Amino acid sequence: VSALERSLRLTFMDELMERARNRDPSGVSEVIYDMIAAGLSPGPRSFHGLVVAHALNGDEQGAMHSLRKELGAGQRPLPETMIALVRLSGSKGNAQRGLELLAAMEKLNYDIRQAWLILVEELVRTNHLEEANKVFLKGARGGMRATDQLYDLMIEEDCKAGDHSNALDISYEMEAAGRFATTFHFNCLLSVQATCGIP
Amino acid sequence: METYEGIIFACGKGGLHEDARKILQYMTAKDVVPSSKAYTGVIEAFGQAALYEEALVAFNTMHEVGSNPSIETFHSLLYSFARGGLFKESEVILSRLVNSGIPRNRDTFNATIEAYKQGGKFEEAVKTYVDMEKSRCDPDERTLEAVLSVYSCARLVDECREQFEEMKASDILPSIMCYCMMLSVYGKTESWDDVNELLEEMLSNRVSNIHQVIGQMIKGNYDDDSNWQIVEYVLDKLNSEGCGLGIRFYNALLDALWWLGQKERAARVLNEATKRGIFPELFRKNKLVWSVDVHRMSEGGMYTALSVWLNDLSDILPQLAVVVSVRGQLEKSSAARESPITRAAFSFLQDHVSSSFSFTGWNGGRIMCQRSQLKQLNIVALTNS
Amino acid sequence: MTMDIERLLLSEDNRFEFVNSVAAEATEYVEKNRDEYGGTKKAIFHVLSNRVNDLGFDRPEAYAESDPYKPGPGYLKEY
Amino acid sequence: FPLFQLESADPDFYKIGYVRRVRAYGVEFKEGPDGFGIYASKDIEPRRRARVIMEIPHELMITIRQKHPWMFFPDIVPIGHPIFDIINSTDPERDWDLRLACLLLFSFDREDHFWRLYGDFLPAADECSSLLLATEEDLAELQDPQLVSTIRQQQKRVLEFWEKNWHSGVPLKIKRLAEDAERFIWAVSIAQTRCISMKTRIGALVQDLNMMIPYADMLNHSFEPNCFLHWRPKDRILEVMSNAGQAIKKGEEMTINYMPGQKNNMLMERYGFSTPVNPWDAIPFSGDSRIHLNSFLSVFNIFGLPEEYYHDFVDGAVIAAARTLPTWSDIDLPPIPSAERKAVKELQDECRKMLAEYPTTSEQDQKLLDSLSEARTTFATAVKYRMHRKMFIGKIIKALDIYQERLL
Ligand SMILES: Nc1ncnc2c1ncn2[C@@H]1O[C@H](CSCC[C@H](N)C(=O)O)[C@@H](O)[C@H]1O
Repeated sequence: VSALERSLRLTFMDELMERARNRDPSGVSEVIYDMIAAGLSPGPRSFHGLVVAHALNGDEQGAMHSLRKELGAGQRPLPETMIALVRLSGSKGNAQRGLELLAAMEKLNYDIRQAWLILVEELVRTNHLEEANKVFLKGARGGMRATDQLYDLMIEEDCKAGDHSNALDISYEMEAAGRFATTFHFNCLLSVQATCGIP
Repeated sequence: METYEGIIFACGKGGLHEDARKILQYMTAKDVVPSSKAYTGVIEAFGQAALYEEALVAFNTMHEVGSNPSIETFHSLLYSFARGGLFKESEVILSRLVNSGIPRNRDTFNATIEAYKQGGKFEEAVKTYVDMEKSRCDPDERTLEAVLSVYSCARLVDECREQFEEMKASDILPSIMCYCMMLSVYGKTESWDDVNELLEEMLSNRVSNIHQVIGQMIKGNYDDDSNWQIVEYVLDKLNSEGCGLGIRFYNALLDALWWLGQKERAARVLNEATKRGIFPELFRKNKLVWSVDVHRMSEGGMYTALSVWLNDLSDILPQLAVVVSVRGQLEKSSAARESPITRAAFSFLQDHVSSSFSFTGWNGGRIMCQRSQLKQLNIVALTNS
Repeated sequence: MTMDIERLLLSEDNRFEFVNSVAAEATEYVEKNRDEYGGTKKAIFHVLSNRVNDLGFDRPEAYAESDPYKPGPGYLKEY
Repeated sequence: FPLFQLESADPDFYKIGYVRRVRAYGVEFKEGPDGFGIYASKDIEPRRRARVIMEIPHELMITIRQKHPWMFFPDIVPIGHPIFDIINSTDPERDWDLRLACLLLFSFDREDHFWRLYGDFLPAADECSSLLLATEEDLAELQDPQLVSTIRQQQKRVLEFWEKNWHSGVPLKIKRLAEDAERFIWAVSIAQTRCISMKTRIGALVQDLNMMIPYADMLNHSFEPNCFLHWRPKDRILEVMSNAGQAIKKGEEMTINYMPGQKNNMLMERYGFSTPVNPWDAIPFSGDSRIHLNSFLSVFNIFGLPEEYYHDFVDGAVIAAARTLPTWSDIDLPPIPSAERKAVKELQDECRKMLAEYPTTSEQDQKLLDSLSEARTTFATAVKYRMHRKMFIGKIIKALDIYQERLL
């Protein structure tokens, strides 16, 4: 890498990242074609700005298309790039796409624990509790250990919705991981058991 | 399925990639899996606009949705690559067609000749035409036009005569594209006797209207305000077979005009093509890059494009002024800087702006001029002989 | 193997869950490779030898041993 | 054909334990100028579960309850012995090391106790790296006023305890334990540098213990250990277990994590050593300039949650840099390269401002350590401590330079 190439990449990546943060996926596409005209090869961080720009404007199809451009260019997506797509999929309730992206990160040899934690919280936040339980249990049964904050989140939200079957499954997996249930978790299960008519 | 495929074919025909992308997104947003033919129309549109990255994404997405490419899909790529001279990517399709069980038809051979020609591989272009006849087949009219362009490009006056006269030996009435290539090879060798001999043939042309008008306008008879409407009338009629035929017509026409000394007329002909959508990648003018893309143009068309681009540069600052002569996988190699287009553009730039445009150390097919050197810069004379 | 069983039970809090875990692991062996068990190699013996080897010690697979002085086929050692 | 083709410790070191049911598997005790260590005598292949490396019987240990009341396991102090009154007069929170030191000195006086034999393999007063043995000149080489004041209070507390409990009127069975202050200071130094605190179940009683465990106090510390300690309640044996699935090469040192999550100043206060690759060391920044936490972690392939950072140049210092550098994060907002370069430049200036506080540099300290010929163990420990901090600050400057360029 010469000094002239480094100088151009700085001003090209300055313009590109100032439009990704501006939530302008169209502008981020123009700069990439400016890089191609100059002969500069867009790296993983240039397509990251394209994914983020689409992701910030709630655009799941364009962000997935941007990922295909990155893969089609032979570049390796950053771990943060996949997390932006995983978090976007959860916000739209697309658990199937969120799980497909997690499989890609495992294929890319990344660490999917943090991205799996993000996917479950997005589904819970966006009132997709049924989808969140499916994703959470698959990760928990797969061997991943969730955060204590997320364990308390999943148990409590299921019991507020009257879903004792999922809340009991999670609490069993929580102890199998090595986190013992406390009075808080039992009080969540009892909130549903007390209404079943069988004392 | 019938309405989606019908519209996308029109977008691919006319090279409206933006509309094609929205139809694809509309289908996906309605949980509709587009057919293998629908994607081929989208792939066609991107190749019309020289958007190879977006074309190969659609080709990749065909296998993702199970809409495996048909024989027509491998032709949309070949013609898209042929215009850009991407014979490296053309051989990938050819090496894939033999493995996919698809025999080489005539259309595959035409793209191979066109790709090698635009890529500067003259020896390999005629070899394909040599190997084509061994495999029997039946060369069509475009195949004769495909091989005539090879001989016309490498200044073969006697070979071009034999090829051209044999075209009318079967009473075929060769199209205006072949006539413009005759004028180039005669104009390159300064054979002014043969130029006037062919022009009189195009001046009468009681059967074909396009030859008459185009032949008349080359000599300068139709360069009036009211007399340029007839020339535009022919251009609008030809602007109905899509961008695929248009790019071939304007490449030959600009090549003929430049070698005949009608360099100012070539400037206005190129200005007529751009407003009709021909050469959509030709110019970019933003704060970052001022670029001219000539990898899909003929030598005469490239000189006209550079001449206008240089003159417009002196009128006005971007971070870089670039000339895109090679646009493909050949860039990341030393062969791109040895391409005939790259050498011709650099040689043209050397004796017009002195040593202001130098090669790039990171790309073989680029000719750059830094912002600092743009300060130390009509520049090109555009006159009719 | 008697000493190995006592060795494994020193690392176990409850001997009844140890028995269940061994049986659960033995069931997995038979589903994975049905034809290799029931004769000279017993699945429960394979589990115990594997768990001793997991501690870093060395034992023959499934504790299977044979008489090298058998005078050919058809002859059974008589007790 | 076969015809055509660190010193080992005293053999009696392992034998005295071996005749008392100490077992070591695939490891050997080796001795060097810096002290004892445990090394894999062969290639320890990975298994599905943790492999047993060493087994130490309970009866060879000196343990005391962490929490009041003070009970000893095994109970070696006779009823009515005056040493219990000395142990019972200690501060329950702070004086755990004094209680272990009294037990340690008492154990040396017992004819049948194992530590009468094992005590001869403990580092002497001029060989132990504990800062309790450091002179005022050794503390002058720390270049850390907070640590120096902490050590001075430790030395003051230890000395005053001896003067109070080992005066002229005490019985002879007490006098002969610590005839001089230096003898008791050495015992407290052994107690601090070698105590292992674990939750154990003995019979039906579960309790926290401060334990002096022979042959396990020879394991050196690592923040990425290949071994861990495991109490086996059923037969009262401490197990040293190598990590499950981890292959250990012949000659590789066997290590445990003495103090998870602790900085070098804590390692110096307790064990009298520091590491340049401590992943918990911190550096005081102003916070005016911040870098992108997500970018920094991904550039160096640091994954996991902040409290469990790991690397898939990068070592514990870069992980420590991620935790101590001023960082910003906005979910998935990308960082502007030109604004990040200003932060990296300003962070490097502040890193050099702190290196300029030290009269010498890291390589000058390293060559000083090589030039030593009559230096106390604590003097070299003090120099290694300040040198490690300089190496950590220098590592941050290099990491920021790499991060600034890999952001293009
Ligand atoms: N990683 C490390 N780097 C430097 N010294 C270490 C160390 N881990 C342990 N030590 C030293 O070892 C002592 C703990 S007892 C460990 C065995 C000791 N080396 C001996 O020969 O007795 C501490 O006082 C410390 O000085």
